[PDB]
Amino acid sequence: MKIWSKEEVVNKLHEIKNKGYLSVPTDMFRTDDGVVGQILERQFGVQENNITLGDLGEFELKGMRNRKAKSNLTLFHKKPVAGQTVIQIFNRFGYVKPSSRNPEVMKKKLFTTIKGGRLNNLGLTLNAKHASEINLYYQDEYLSTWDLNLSKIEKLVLVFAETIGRANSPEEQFHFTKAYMLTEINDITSLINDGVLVMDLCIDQDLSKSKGPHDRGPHLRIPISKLDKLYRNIERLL
DNA sequence: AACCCGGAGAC
DNA sequence: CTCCGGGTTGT
Ligand SMILES: [Ca+2]
Ligand SMILES: [Ca+2]
Ligand SMILES: [Cl-]
Repeated sequence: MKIWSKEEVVNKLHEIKNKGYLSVPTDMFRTDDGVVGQILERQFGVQENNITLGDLGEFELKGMRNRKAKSNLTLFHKKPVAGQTVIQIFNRFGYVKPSSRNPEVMKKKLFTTIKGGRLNNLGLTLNAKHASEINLYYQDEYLSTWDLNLSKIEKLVLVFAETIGRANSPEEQFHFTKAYMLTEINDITSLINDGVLVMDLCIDQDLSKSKGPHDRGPHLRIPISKLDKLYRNIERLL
């Protein structure tokens, strides 16, 4: 694994911007929201996930399309350590509905954003006692507990891309034009409790093709507009 | 299995 | 806010 110096990241970010719009290789294309991230990784020579460390060594690398209305940033994924499993939560709270991409395919889905301070429409909420005890409740009923390790996101390099071409098409292209270094991470108990940090469940199942469920892992996420509540220091790199 | 890479529109 | 995907890695 290469450990990128801060200066090497800055230099590389300028080189990347200077390349203009980058294309999706034919063999990479898979009708995939995440392709912006795959393209950005390739530019940093990131060849596989590393279990211990952020992608760049000291920093975790994240790419995002610069949408006017911007989806949350996914920080990382983690299964609950105790209580109900994600498949058990899916069994109970999932709902049957056509695929949003392909209306002719019937799915069972649980795509839900769960947060502290409020019950969502499915009755789900979070509370945290410590960072290693984040609990999922359905109403006043305890379900599960997460023990989250924040180590990999202590420092981020977040890079925004402009796009041309249809979203998730083979012709989609990406110009990385802005980037930020985020550091001095805050304790997350209050951020969970106050609904700044959220947890998305992203499980579905292709019933039409008689397939098993696909649990994409509980996603810890945060709106881009609230990054200043998670990190005390945000520095423009590009 | 349990992580990885990320999205949309309504009001 | 409700609601939404594509993968590989580890057993
Ligand atoms: Ca990674
Ligand atoms: Ca990354
Ligand atoms: Cl689980």
